[PDB]
Amino acid sequence: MELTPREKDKLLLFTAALVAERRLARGLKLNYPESVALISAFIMEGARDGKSVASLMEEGRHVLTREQVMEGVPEMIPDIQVEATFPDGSKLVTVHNPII
Amino acid sequence: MELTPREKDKLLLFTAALVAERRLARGLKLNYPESVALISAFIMEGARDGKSVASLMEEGRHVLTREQVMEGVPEMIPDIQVEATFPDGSKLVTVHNPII
Amino acid sequence: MIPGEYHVKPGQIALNTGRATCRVVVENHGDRPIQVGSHYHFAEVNPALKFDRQQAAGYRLNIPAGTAVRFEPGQKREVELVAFAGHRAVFGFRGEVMGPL
Amino acid sequence: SNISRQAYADMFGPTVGDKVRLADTELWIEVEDDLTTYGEEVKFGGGKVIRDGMGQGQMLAADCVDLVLTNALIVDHWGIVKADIGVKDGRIFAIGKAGNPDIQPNVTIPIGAATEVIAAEGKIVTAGGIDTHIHWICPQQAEEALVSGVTTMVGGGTGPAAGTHATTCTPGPWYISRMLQAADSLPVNIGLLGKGNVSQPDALREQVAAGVIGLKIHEDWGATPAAIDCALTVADEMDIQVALHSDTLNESGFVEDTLAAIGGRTIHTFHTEGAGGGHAPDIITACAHPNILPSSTNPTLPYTLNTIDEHLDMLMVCVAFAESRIRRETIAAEDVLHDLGAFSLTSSDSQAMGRVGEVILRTWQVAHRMKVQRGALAEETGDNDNFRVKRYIAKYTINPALTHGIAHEVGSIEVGKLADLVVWSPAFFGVKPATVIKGGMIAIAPMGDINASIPTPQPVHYRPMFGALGSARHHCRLTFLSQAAAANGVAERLNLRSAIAVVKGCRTVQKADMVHNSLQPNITVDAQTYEVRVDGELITSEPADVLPMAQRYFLF
Amino acid sequence: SNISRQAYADMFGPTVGDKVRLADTELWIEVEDDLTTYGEEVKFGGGKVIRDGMGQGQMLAADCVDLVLTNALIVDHWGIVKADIGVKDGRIFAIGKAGNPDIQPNVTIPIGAATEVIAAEGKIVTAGGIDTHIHWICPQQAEEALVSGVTTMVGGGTGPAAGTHATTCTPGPWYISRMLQAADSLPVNIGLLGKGNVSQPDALREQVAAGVIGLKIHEDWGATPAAIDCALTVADEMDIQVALHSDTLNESGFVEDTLAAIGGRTIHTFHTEGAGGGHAPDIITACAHPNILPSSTNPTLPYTLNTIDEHLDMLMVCVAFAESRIRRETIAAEDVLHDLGAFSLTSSDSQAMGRVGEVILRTWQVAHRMKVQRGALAEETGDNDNFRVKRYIAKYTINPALTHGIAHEVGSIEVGKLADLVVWSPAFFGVKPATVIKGGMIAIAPMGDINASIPTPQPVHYRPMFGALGSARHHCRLTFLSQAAAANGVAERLNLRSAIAVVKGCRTVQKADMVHNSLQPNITVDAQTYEVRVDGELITSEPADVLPMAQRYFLF
Amino acid sequence: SNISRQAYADMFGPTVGDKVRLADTELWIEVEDDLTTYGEEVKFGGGKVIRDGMGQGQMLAADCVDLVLTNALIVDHWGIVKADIGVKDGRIFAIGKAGNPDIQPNVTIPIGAATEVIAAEGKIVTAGGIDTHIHWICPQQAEEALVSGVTTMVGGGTGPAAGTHATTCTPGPWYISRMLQAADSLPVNIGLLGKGNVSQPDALREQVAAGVIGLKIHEDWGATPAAIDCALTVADEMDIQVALHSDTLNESGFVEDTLAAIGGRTIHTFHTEGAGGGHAPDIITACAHPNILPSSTNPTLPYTLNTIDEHLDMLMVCVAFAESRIRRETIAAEDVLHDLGAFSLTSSDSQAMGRVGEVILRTWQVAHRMKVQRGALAEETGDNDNFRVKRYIAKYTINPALTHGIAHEVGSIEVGKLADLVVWSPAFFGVKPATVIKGGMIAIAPMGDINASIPTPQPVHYRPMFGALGSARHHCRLTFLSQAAAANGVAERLNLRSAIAVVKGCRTVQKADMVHNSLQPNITVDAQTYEVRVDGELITSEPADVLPMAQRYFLF
Ligand code: NI
Ligand code: NI
Ligand code: NI
Ligand code: NI
Ligand code: NI
Ligand code: NI
Repeated sequence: MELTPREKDKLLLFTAALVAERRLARGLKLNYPESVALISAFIMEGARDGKSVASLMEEGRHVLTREQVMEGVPEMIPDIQVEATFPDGSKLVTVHNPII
Repeated sequence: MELTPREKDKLLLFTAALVAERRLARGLKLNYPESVALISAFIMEGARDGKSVASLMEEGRHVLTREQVMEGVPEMIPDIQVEATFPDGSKLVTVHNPII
Repeated sequence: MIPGEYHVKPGQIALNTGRATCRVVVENHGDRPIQVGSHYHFAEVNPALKFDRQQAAGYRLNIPAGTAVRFEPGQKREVELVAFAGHRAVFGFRGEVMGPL
Repeated sequence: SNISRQAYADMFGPTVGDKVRLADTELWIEVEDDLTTYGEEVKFGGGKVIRDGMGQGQMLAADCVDLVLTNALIVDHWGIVKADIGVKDGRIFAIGKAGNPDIQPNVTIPIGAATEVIAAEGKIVTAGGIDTHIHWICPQQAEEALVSGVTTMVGGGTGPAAGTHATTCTPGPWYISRMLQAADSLPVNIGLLGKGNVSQPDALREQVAAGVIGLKIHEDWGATPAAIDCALTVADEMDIQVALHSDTLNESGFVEDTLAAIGGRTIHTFHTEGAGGGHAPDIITACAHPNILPSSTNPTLPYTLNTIDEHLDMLMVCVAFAESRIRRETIAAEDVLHDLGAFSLTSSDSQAMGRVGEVILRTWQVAHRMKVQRGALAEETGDNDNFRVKRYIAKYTINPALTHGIAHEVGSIEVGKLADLVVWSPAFFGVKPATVIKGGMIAIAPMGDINASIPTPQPVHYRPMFGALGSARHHCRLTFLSQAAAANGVAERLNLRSAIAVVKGCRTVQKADMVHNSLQPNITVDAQTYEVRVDGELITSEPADVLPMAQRYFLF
Repeated sequence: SNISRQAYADMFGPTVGDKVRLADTELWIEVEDDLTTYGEEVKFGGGKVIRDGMGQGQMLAADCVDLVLTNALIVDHWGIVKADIGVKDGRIFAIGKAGNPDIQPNVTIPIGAATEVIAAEGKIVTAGGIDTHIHWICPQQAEEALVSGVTTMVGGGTGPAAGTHATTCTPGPWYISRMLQAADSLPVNIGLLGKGNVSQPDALREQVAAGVIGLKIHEDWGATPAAIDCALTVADEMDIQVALHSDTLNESGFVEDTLAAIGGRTIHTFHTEGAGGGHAPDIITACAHPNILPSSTNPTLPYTLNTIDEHLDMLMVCVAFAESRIRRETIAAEDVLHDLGAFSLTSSDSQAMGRVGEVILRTWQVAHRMKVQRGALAEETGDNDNFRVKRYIAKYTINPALTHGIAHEVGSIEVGKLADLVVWSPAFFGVKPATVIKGGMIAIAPMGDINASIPTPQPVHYRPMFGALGSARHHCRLTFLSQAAAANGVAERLNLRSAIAVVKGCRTVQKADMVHNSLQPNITVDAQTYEVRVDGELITSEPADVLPMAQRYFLF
Repeated sequence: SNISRQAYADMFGPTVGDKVRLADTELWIEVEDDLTTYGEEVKFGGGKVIRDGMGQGQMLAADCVDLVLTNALIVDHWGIVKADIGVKDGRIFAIGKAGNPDIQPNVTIPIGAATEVIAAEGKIVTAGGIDTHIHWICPQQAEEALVSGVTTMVGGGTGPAAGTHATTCTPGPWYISRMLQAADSLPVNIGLLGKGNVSQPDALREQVAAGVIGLKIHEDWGATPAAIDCALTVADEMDIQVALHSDTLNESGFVEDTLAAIGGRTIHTFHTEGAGGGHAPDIITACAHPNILPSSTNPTLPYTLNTIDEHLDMLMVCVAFAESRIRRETIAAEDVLHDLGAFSLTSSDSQAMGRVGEVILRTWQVAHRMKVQRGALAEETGDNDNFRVKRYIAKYTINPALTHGIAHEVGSIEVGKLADLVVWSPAFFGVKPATVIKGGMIAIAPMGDINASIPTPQPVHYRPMFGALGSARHHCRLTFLSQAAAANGVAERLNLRSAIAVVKGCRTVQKADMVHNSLQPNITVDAQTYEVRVDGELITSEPADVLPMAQRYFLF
């Protein structure tokens, strides 16, 4: 696979997101690292799918609502940023005020 | 669990394979590292199951077809190799020209 | 599109051009296979191979660099040899020359 | 004896006339020459050529190379040629024909008991990359760049502090000293940039005497005419380079006033197109000047569909300002000025609006997008892209070396230079190399299961090798110092452990010296439309949909 | 020119009178003072203040600081104040007003070409923590504590061996020597504790002369009156500290007999409440004494619903005995004696009934649980928790420093001490810091994608920085030795590479010297009920249901 | 006072007569002797024996050990005995009875203030393994082998280059030098093998003088009569060993001609069965000779159901050739010649047709498969497998040590040798050790959650300890040099930091000296059937279905 350090690092982010995805499925309100992992892994899969930077900036705001996360969480995450390989190379997506 | 370096390393290969397994489920054509991870993790589970080296050499050629992977991918993977603990110790399986 | 593919120019390549050559009949009189590499000092191969050693003196096999010729037990072939070049000094092998020629 | 050309290519790698596609791009290289004698190539293995009395001779160590890379297809600014490469005392010994002179003809790289072998047949070998726009935000950037094929890192910083996050500056003798000591731990050659912004030349001479090989003038520290003038006076005095990030705000003057302050003195303009920083909207016009060595940083290489959305937000994250800075018109033209030889270096702008492991892949993405849009360069001679390939490889190898006065040690595969080499399988050319050699030892390479019977079973990922460990790493990397620091014995005073190199020729280099990238166009930027023109012709291009060297290779 | 107070807080961080909630606790700090001149704050960036001729001056390096942390809100035992912090030669230069004296008024921290900047506006800055109860079970505890904001680690051990698993002891000159050499590899300041249990003083003087800065008396090696007496005689002789884990079994006498053996000599009683070890059930009464510096270890901080189940089993895993040792009554009182200043230090008991990355977070959990149960301290002056905050921060900073005779080098943000500082975003105060600085260099910090365009994209996790690498790490950490070892040249004999500090004042320190934690209560423990009383009043508290600094922050 | 034998075993580990199953194998060891005085065993803990005035005495450091491993059940070539082990100055001090002579009888390992303790009761303790067939393909193989219980690594290579991928050779003085410097970073003792294939002895003397402790003759470099003769002449001259991978191709002669070229001189034949390389199909016959020290590499240990499919493909991946090389007949016989003492060492062939972390587990798998097929060895005395266990442990400990002239420093648990010891829980014997000690310090061990209250909560995985860090690691490992390199001051010239050991006795050792493995059978291989016979009797065995030390232990 000839994985570079940056690929192995995203492997960690993906796994942290699996933890959150299973907890949300059980009906828990997510905490800070959980919420950041879930949304950011989601944005990595949208780049893999060939979605645009512009689209993912908006879709990323619909992954978690104020109701699915603990108190204070929305205020601890003013944005979430993650880069992924889009069909046109690595791009930065910043999802602004993601949780409402 | 007293995990040795070699066990923790296969943990990485397994996880890289989860990424590919979820993307293939969404209907994407897999890329190079994805295809290598998916097939190799598959061979590790067949050893765990007690299948033979000989059998896994052939079953490994039926995991991905030319249609489920991007252009050039089959040509980038002439073989995939991975070792696992079979009931009779660690063995090397080479899956030759896996994707057709 | 195949990533990193070659576009090889059609044709053939002539090897060891301009060099002296000879042919010698060789027979493996041993009972175990013997395989000889392209640059080995032919005159000093395994004693079980029977041929005119005097002829092969200062020669190697005239084949693609890196490749070898195999002799099963009892097998008999005519091989083509090409003379060594450079200083034409032979050291090693069976320790039979160990100097110039 | 004959062998068909296909069998021959299969056995020894391609020869004269054969072509090779670079990765999944539309770029094709054609072998220009082959330094072998057909029949006499050396290959290592069971029954092969490199064996005692055969391709391997009787010589003592002094009379043979330490390492031979067999049947490499070299891609460098000087040619695309098939050859054996001999490395001796950590340096490039010869490019030629390896073997034993006792029995082989034309041997120029002698192989003996003391010679290790790396089999390069079927691979492409390049010099290591040289990235001159590093922000020392974290030490992790070292392995990241090294894995990408970048062997030399020049920049400044002290770690994740606001000054470094913004600028390539290691401020002051104490941080410079700490950073030189920290460099010994990293497996890449390193040179430091001090903070150039001050109007008292003594505070700069002190940083230079401390060890910096250049000075960064950055607008966040005030890129004023006076600061720029002071740093240039010191640079001329101490033979060190000045890298410039200009006054985007046009606070102290317009790009012509900064130009009047440089006064025809040598300077390296970072991110010359201007999205990474500089006089809005016309910093790009700096590439017209003979004393300017212009580089681009990488997030705008090449221009793509997501480029603007991404950058506009990126800039906002780090309104009339944002808009005067990020412009499609200058972004669209930069790919072409690279194509034309008007921009000379590519570099990262590491974790400060640039990607540390993407300098080489993006440089190639741009060559592909230009071939696709513009066709063959006027310089091209046959049915291949050899000239364009030499023009772009020069941008991340020899040109950054010359710009920073280290081309005497690194930058290309030439006799006498440090043996920093990168071995690539053509399918992964420019994205994932097969082997990264630092000063003659392999420093990082893809490596399979450590417990496996062979080094190839999965998982295969980049792992540091022997040239990246302790005192062998120190023997195989260089720390670059100024002539003043070297003369004052900074190396001995800080007990630096690595080999030391000294920069020189930082003031003498000019645009005419950038290999295959010496164009000085009569370039303008329209104040109102921001269109870029050279002699009245609009310089522009179209954003890529999809790029090669992207989704087929990367797990994320 | 005016600016509203909210805009001002948004721009430069909070000022006099403004309040800040510590993490998700009920604790609120109020800015007591601000050392700036309104209009003259320094901020770094594009068009900002810290630029040549402006907030940055013309001075040579000697005349300016190496580093400035701008607009920090300092929380330390001496005050909660807004100020710029200047660091020079790896040490705290000044707490005051940074800038250029050529154009700015009241400048006490001069900024020049040689100055790097860390932007502290909106952050809280503290001294690095000092954990004095480390078991050297594994070297991994170093980064773990450092990430938590702990910069100094004092303890003993040789790795995962039975002696170290049980006690903080590095037995003998050879292991002490190996451990001093191993310390050079770790990015935290370290001092070693030798095995204090022996009745022949020469075997202790040898360990002291070897390099230990203290001696651990632990009941697993026999915490008898004679052993304790011998170690105290040596400690008095060599100015090194004695840390005590007493005879829980009451084998050699009761807590009064151990008390008679110490004979009014200075000693640090580890886990003074007694669940971590000590005379059952009354070791807690040691905090009444003037010569006792009492600490708690962390698993009983604060008292919670799972505490007893967890500890009873924990103790069984490592019956009348278990029950005499783990007691709700002494566990419930310890939170309050911390609240009252009767217990002076918090510490871990690393991987030996304590958690190495939880000393700071638990100390704060206890302050929160006490505010919640008890209200404001008698010492409080305004509508904030400033006094309680200074009382508890002193427990993991200055008090452990004073106890171990290293307060001259570390322990607080004061001029002349080592620049070990921790930068926190208030939302993550006490749990996950923004930046950990060791001797003036950042040694560890959260870091996003190494290949990203900025340092912030995901995954963000703690990665070692330049102050944690090789010889820069050695320059930025201290190895503490005894006066005897320093005088005998142990540093030179073992070729230790780090900067060396010498402990002193380990016998002179007493309970009256523990900052804001000098209470000597007339404390009793009932033999039958184990109730704790001070002057007849029952000291008790309720177990927490839920704590702040817990599930909102941690992935597992 | 009496205690039942079961309670006694539970408290102190098993004693004379008690038996222990090795892991999940069918192998059982019986305690042969116990060096204690019943009632006087030493145990460390709360209220235990090792406390001041009790099991711990008043002695100064010089008069006590640095470390005691209490109640260990030693398994070594010389016996399976219960004893305390004292380690002093990084070396084995005594095997006997630990304690305080002031109150205890028969004390031979004195314990004082300067003594650390590792509790070995219920564990088995062995010497560290010695793997002599390492290919230095990557530095990661070091920790991998160390975790497996291998403390000494001998081999050659320069990293992932074609020469090293194929052969255990570090060619030439410059690579030898770089590899000696790199060795300082690794926590295992290391000796290097140079390239032995050349017919000019001076090119070999140079490699020897550079630091190699042996020379590898490998057919990929031409394993001709002349090359072999030259290396043996040098080896005899410089007291260094020759390791042989013979001419599989039978190019220069048959196995008898190679045998005539060695001419009765001492040599170590690697992978003697021949699937890993050698004269097809009869290299195996080398074990008949008195001057041959024969080892096997590991992928054919033991013979199993997947063995042939796997190897045939493995060999094809790295037709009449493949088939002449991989043979069931010689593969089936090798297990038995190990059983018989005719093959003397086991080794890996690291990432070059062998598994670096499997030398010990496979050696035990073979002992189990032989007990299962063949029953008790003729040498067995009671109802246990003690003789077979001593015969096989000798294969990866003392025999490789003697073969390489380092048995004076390592190879067994004997007084005066380096304290390289491995502590095993019997259930995980041979697969996952509890503690790996390098020269007296623990260098790697399983370690649970670094932040936990104890070292046991999950995840538990192998982590490097204090004996694996910087200068403590250098103090605790040896770099082995030739007598010539040591005399020429190679250590000082390369500034090597580790302790240095010198090899000697590499020519004097012979087959009669391989402990419990000295058989010289009249062995033949049929040219046509490849059947192996000793005195006309067919030597063969059946492939295992399933092995112990496999799926019950490993996650993948
Ligand atoms: Ni810039
Ligand atoms: Ni920059
Ligand atoms: Ni304790
Ligand atoms: Ni403790
Ligand atoms: Ni071999
Ligand atoms: Ni080998």
